[PDB]
Amino acid sequence: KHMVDDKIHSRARGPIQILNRQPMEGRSRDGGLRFGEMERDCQIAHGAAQFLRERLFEASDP
Amino acid sequence: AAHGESDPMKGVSENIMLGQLAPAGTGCFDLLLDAEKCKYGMEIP
Amino acid sequence: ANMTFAEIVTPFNIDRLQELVRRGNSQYPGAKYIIRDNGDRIDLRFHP
Amino acid sequence: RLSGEAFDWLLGEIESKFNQAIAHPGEMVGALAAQSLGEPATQMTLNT
Amino acid sequence: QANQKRITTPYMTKYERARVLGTRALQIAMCAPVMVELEGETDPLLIAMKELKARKIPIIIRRYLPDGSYEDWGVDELIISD
RNA sequence: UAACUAGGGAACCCACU
Repeated sequence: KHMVDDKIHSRARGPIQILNRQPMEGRSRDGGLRFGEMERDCQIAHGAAQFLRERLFEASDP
Repeated sequence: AAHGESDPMKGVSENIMLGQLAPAGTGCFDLLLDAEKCKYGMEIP
Repeated sequence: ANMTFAEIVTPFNIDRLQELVRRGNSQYPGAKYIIRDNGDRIDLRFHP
Repeated sequence: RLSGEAFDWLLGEIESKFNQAIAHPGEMVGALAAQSLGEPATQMTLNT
Repeated sequence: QANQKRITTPYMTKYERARVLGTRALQIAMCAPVMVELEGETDPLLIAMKELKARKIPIIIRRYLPDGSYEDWGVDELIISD
């Protein structure tokens, strides 16, 4: 049952939640992916602090 | 809050929660635009 | 054709970016937003 | 049995490859070591 | 602390070159005058790599020492990593 | 003589890794 048209999604500045101005959840509501805690740790490890600022502030909810 | 504590925000989590630029490498330093070397470059057409 | 990079118009790429804006959106290599000097967004998917 | 110019090249190479191996100021060493210890944690097993 | 007390490493680190290329190519893309004789590019990041290899990026890195002091290294003063 | 934005949550269950 796991087809790739059912699983593909991308997103760019689409619908935004009302409780906080972060993107939606899930591909059915055109939501974006979660940049979770472990990715925050991994980008600390890279030392990409401008990329980490771009993810966690600018391209999520400025 | 009950003790009136402060947070100097030199760490990493503080600047991420406040959304400003962390001091983590690419960010541990700061950059100054040079004054003399900008005289030496030509304007591109 | 759904994830965009915000490329700044400079005289090196102004003809290329001009052609991608003339293609508009969904003529795949083109663009969807064109952002003014004062931060004003103009759609390219709604055909101005 | 190196030669003299081979030995001068050798000392230059040792000095260069040591100066490249210095820890870079700004490196997030803490997260790097915590990941360096927690990534073999998933591969380890009490019952293997 | 003058050039006699200039105690950080002379080598430009990977983080310094990663942010210097970024903020130099961002300036080049905003129609800064280019310091080097480019052979024809549209990518500002390649032009900033040209300027980094030419050691002509007009940027001074302010290296903050952990006690509160700071050094000011020119990019042309720094030995490039690669 | 083209009127141009989107709206909820909480629980459980299942699946993927």
